[PDB]
Amino acid sequence: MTDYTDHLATGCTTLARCYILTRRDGVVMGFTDHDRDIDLDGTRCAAGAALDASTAARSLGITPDDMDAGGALSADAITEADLRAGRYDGAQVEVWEVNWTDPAVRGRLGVYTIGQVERGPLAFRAELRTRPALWNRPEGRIHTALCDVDRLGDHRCKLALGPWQSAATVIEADGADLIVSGLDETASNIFDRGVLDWTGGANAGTGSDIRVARPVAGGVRVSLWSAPPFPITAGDTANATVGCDRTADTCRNRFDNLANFRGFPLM
Amino acid sequence: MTDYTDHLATGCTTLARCYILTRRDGVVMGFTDHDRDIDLDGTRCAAGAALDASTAARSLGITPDDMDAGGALSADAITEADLRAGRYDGAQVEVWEVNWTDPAVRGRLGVYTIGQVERGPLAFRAELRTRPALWNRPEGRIHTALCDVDRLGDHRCKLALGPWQSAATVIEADGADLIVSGLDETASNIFDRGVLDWTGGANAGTGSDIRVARPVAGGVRVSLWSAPPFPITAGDTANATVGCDRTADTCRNRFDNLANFRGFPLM
Amino acid sequence: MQFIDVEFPRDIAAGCQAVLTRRDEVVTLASGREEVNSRWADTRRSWDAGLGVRDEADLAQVVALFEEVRGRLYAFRFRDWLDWRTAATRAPITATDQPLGLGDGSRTAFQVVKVYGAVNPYTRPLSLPHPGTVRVALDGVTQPSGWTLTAPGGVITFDTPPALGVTVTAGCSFDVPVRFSDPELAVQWAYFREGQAGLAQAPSIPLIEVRLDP
Amino acid sequence: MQFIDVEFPRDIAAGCQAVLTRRDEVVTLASGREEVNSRWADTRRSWDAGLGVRDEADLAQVVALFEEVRGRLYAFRFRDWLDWRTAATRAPITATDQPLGLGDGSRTAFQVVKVYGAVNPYTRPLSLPHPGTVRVALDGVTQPSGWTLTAPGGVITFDTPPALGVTVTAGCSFDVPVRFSDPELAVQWAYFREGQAGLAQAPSIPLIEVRLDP
Amino acid sequence: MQFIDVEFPRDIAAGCQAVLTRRDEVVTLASGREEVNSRWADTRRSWDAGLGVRDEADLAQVVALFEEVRGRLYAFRFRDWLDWRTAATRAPITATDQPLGLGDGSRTAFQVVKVYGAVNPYTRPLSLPHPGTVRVALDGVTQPSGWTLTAPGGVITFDTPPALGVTVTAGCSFDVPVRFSDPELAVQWAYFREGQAGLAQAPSIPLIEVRLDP
Amino acid sequence: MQFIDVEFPRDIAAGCQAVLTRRDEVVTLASGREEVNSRWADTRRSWDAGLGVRDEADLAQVVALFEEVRGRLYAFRFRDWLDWRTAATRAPITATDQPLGLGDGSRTAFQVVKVYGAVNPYTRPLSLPHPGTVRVALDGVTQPSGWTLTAPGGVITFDTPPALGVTVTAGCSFDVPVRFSDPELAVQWAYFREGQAGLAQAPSIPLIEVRLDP
Amino acid sequence: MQFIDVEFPRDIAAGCQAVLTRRDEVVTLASGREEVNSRWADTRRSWDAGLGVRDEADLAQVVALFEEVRGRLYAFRFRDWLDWRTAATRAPITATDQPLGLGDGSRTAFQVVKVYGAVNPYTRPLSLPHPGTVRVALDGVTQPSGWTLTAPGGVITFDTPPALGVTVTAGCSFDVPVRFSDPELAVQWAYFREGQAGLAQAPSIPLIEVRLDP
Amino acid sequence: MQFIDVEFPRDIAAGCQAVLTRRDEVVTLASGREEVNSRWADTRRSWDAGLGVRDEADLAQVVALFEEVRGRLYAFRFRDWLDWRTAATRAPITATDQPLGLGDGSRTAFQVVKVYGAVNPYTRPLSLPHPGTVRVALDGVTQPSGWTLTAPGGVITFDTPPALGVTVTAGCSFDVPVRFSDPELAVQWAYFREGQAGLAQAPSIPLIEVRLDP
Repeated sequence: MTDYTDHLATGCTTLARCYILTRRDGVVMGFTDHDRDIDLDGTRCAAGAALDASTAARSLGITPDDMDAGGALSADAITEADLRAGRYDGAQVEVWEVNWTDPAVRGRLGVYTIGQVERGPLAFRAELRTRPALWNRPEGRIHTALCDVDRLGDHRCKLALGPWQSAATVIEADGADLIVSGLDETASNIFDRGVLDWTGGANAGTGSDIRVARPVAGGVRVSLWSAPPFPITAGDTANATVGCDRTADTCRNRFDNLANFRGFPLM
Repeated sequence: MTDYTDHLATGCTTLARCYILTRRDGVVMGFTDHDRDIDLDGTRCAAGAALDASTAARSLGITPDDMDAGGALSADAITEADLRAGRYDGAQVEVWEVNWTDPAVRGRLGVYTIGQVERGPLAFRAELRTRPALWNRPEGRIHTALCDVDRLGDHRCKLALGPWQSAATVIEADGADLIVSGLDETASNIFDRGVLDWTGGANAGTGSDIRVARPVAGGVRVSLWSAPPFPITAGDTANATVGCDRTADTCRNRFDNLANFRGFPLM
Repeated sequence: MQFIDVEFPRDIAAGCQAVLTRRDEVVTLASGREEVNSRWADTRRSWDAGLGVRDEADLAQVVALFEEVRGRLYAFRFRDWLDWRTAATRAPITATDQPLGLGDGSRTAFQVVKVYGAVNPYTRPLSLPHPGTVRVALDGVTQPSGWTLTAPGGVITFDTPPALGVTVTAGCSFDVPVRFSDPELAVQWAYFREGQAGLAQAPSIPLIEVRLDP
Repeated sequence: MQFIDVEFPRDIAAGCQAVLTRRDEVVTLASGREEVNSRWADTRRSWDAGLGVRDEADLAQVVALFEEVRGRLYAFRFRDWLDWRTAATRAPITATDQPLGLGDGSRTAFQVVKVYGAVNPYTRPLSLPHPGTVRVALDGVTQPSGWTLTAPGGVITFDTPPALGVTVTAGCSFDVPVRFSDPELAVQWAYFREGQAGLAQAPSIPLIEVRLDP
Repeated sequence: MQFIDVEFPRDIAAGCQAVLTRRDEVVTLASGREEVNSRWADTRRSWDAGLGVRDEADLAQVVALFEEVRGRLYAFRFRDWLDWRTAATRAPITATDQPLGLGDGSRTAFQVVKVYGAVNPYTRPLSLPHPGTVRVALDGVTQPSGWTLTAPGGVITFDTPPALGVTVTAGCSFDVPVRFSDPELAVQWAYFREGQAGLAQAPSIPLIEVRLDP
Repeated sequence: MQFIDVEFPRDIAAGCQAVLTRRDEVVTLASGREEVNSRWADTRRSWDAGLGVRDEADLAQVVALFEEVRGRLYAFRFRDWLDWRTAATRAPITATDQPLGLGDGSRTAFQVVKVYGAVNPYTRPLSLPHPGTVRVALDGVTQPSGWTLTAPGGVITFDTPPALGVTVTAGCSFDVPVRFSDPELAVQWAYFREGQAGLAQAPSIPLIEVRLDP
Repeated sequence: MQFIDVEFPRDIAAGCQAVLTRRDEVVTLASGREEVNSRWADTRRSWDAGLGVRDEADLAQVVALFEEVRGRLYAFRFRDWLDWRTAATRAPITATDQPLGLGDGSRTAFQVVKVYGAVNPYTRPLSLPHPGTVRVALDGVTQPSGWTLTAPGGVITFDTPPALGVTVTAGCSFDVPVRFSDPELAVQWAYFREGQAGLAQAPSIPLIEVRLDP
Repeated sequence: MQFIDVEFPRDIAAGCQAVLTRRDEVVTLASGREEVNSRWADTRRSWDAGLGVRDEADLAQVVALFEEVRGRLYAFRFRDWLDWRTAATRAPITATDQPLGLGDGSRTAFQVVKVYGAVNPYTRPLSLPHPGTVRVALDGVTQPSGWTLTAPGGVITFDTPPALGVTVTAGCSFDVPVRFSDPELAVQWAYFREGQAGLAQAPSIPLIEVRLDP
């Protein structure tokens, strides 16, 4: 950006800032402000329908900066269904100021993450919150009676996992209560309060929580807490994940990881 | 203003209200609204780019009215350097309504003190807060372990003072750390936490607090807590003031005013 | 709905403005990027009337007519000179001039449709075919009886559906539906009596061709 | 109410201009379906006058009338030539020309109403019927008397109610209540003295025919 | 108050415009609902002056005169041609022309009052009767001495109050009080000297007839 | 994009008005140092058309074209006389007149470009070359064939790339994509029927030459 | 202050128009009682100038004067013909024409003042009295000398103060300080070269007679 | 900076308008209080061009020229008729006409400076002396070789600095730097070809004389 400063000083400057965007899925859109698409470092940035709003919010993070960048929705670059899916949610966009006059000088104006997303019939508004804002969300590190093991296999949990987890294919598409096949009766009720990551389909390992796993005819009907993101077709592969109630007793019955038990029950 | 009310009733009224301003220094500026200069009560108020008053806020002290009488800055009447110095800050301006038709009838519309002051390249903006607002500042009367004697020699303190205090002339201008001469080695470190009122120069007895009073070659280098208001030339007369930490031990060692310590340290 | 059919006098129509109203644009970024929004069912027309009144008595008649609908109740019948001719102002409209469509052996009903443009024509169904200008034609021969024309509908229904391969061609005058844009009407009448005046051009009567939702 | 009865001279009315305002609209979506919502008080006429005041002395007389009203106390009468004749302006106005209605054997009172249009006529009740132009005709014969016109009311009351199936036809000149829109009065007087003048027309004075709200 | 009486030249007044300012409207809901607010004591007259200056020297005189009052100090005396004649521009004003009132045997003082309108007249007291046009009349005979006219007051006081049954009639020219509407004055003079011009009209000198509060 | 190929008639184009808009500016401080910041898409041409439509039947044809575009589906072709000739308007356009560039032995494709200037010509790529006016000349000799013009592309591709140091000179008429600014279309027809006419020029229709975003 | 002494040429001063602005008003309630509140600085004269330049070379001289002032450093002198004569433009200006005041035996200094009015003249002090037109007359006789005029001051100081009851009459031309309202200067120069011109008058230049704050 | 020197044709300049832009006023309170703000280095000149194009081919040339700078890249050379002549439009410019300054024995470089005004002149350094009109003079004799003129600089450097007491006088035509005020250009060209028109003037091409920051 030093040469970019020089370009401004000379006055021979053409703005080609490219708002490269990496979504939660990891797909990348160059989105350059310049009307002629520029490949900077091998990355074409789309001239078409690139959100402008270049100044937006520009503090140094003392104030978390949400760069409001309402942009014309480009179906090709951005999909409404994906926005609804949330693939676009939590998308980190690195705004690099580049010059058409010189591709070599790229200085990142800011690192931003879309935090607030809004939609319109043909256009959309995005608030590009800075990393401090996400960092500033409070976790609280609560310590309490129930196992805080939570998701199994985490570094704190040190869960062996392994054999209990099983993979199944959906036999019937019932939205939240889809019936699946390839799951044993024993497997059911161990996947209760678990997840059903869908290898098959758009989810690609994204799983709605299984509120209830109940054995039925033709495999286990799985009642998810919520309807699956994307319409899940029957026959889509899913990896059922063992669900622990994370009660000290439940943790003990299922795995008995005394060394790693995060449930401090008595007082 | 009884006759002024009569002037309004007749309709034969010309407004000559003069915004007499007394600054912290005590210098007085006429600042009259009337374009023709009026010598009311001897004092001459010239229009002098009088601060403009437009939207009337009048509450009888239930609400202190801080009039934003920001007018074109008059260089002759007011100096920016003095404003930076703060001599103009805390200026008490008594707004006296006068009539050009009759000099004799002068009634003070209100008594005001400039509190919030801002400047422009050729203009100024100032808030003339009423006296209740300053009165309403909360002291709290805190009572605690350290001597609450604070500045020595107050009526409550009943400090003997006297011999320890000394007078010195600056030998080197170092801003906050100016080196001074005429101070004894014993005097150094007794003026630690003291004040260095400058008889010489614009300060005229205004002294920055001495953060450190460490003896050096050619007299004591005085490290003030802050750079002196106004540029202090070398050789300016100064009066060094003894500084008491107010620790019970310090209070005892320096003066031992048990009768008036205002300290409650040992429990 | 059923609507109302109330004729707008042709003489008053003679003094009337014509402006084409079209929608569906809403483009995107001004980087040379264009997106075609689709409002749907557009191509209305805008008109200002009253320039054809001629005299006070006639002016009274239109005013009374506006009062009749009490503010555009339902539909209003407007004679559109431009759409009246399926052919040309100097050329007689014929059944053959406008092509309704082709019967498939099940196509009993054909709405009168005005095709405007060629490669990508927009077709406008006509709510009211002007009576007596409606002629039905078939590829083999001009078609006479057995076609049931719904005058409010604009649909002509063959009792026996035309078989595949016969082109249905119908050309008729267009009595377009209109809804007045503004309730307020300016009156320029010129006081009569001793003055004996009267005015030929009442101003500010605004109407919009309305594609009624059926 | 009784109001204040002050006539507006027709000579002063000469040269004046008017506009017609309707209050019913409130349309719906752009689908092409529009709903008409009416709050009433539609079709009010707004008049701009002050014309034909001749010399300044005549203008002074109108000014005196404005002073008499004192900001339009109550209502002010205005005579409209257009409504004065039930028939066409050249044509004679007759009892036969306007048909009030049909008696049921109990219908003593008939409002004088101007019906505008034919299919759904908007009726203008006449608050003030100009006296002496009132002619009442029973179906059997013209009625010389027994119809009690209430001049403020605009209602004619037959002492003996017309029998069932009896048409009542009444034609009369129209006097309409008008309230001035603006308190200020615009005056063009033309200076007299040596360069003698007197402006024939004063600038438009806004007076609005008002359908009084009960 | 005492005010100031400063004459406005008639020739400058010849150029001056006349408009009528009236208040007391503020009607209620526009559903045809009307409510009469009363501002009280209205009917001021609007004027724009300076168009009668004729030449540079005269223009200077009015400008100096405006400076004399230093912005309309108190009252200013304006000659109004319209109010000057109690009768007509072509007809001489007489004591009988305007009726002051009737003495009750205790009514020593009568303000000159101009009655405008008839059925509900608004009467305007005149602050300054033009001197020498003031004539007092009594029903028995025109009244000469013994009436004390307060020229600033506009009140004529009979030393012996007229007994009941004698009509006091007084007609006089009206020297109306005026206060300039705008402090700003446009000066159009046309350069003289070698050019030797001078200007008949100076624009933008608005004045408002002022009903002085006493 | 392929777009929609609809020609704008030269006759309709006749009589039109145009404007030129540049997007590079963004200057700095008042020190006298100004910085030029360019975002691209500069020098677009804005056209106001509908002129020279003659009789209304011809205007109807243009209206039909507007209907065919249906709110400018894709882009619409427009013929510019100014750019049609590479040379001066009276002067003949030749392959020699516009020099496309120099081949390097691998340069099969040459864009047709209009170079606007000498020191730093702004180049306007021609998206659509009018067919048959295209003349291609190799440095050695005029090329009859082997240059493959992509009509939508505006690129001529030599089957055998021109050798290093070989000048390519090509001159052709310019057809430029235009997208209409406003969905509504203004219509001037002047009426026909008894008062036969057909307004010679319809009111300005905003159509903008748009450099399409890639 | 001393200011900058730059004379506005009388020839450039030829043709300008002026407006007079008074700052005293601030009226009260609508009761008819109005209070005049004066903040002073009333009756300033605003001038639109640049008239009578004749040619671009002459205009250049005025432009040079504008450049000399450099955004009106201090104040700029303007010559007003209207005030130049104490009496009338045709009439001779004499010491007798303007009476400065009466000496008390100690009144050495007399300000040159223009008294605008008779009853309450608004006095305009003359900051700059044009030299050589100054004539001073003591009550006994015209004074050849001993009156010390301060040209910047506008004050004439008698070395020996005039005795009690002695009238001092002084008449002189009036030079008035003016500060330009707008920094930008509009230029009408009329191109010369082949089409030789030179505009007769430059566009109005806003310059305001300013009563400087003391 | 280095900038760009691109000539603006004189014929187009003949059509171009002239206005004077001056800053540094921002005065204090309007109580008659005045403070002179100093913007610094002002006196730019405003112009509107394109009116001298005469014909379509020339219009194309300026348009291409505007495209060459792609929106006022750096500086643009503008011929100013007013500044071209140090002396007069009818009088030849000479080295003696404009005084550069006096050599002190160390003063090798003198910028061409235009002194405008006399008592407090503002001097404008000229960025580009028009070539061939640059003549150097010394008090003893007109100076020939040994003066190094930096055409972009506007500075003339004597190899041997002139000793004290010799006046350097240089008068040259002024090729002033210009930056266009607005990127948008209005094209008035008048269709040629069958129409065979072309336009003398193109409106809306504003330019501002730019004092380039070095």
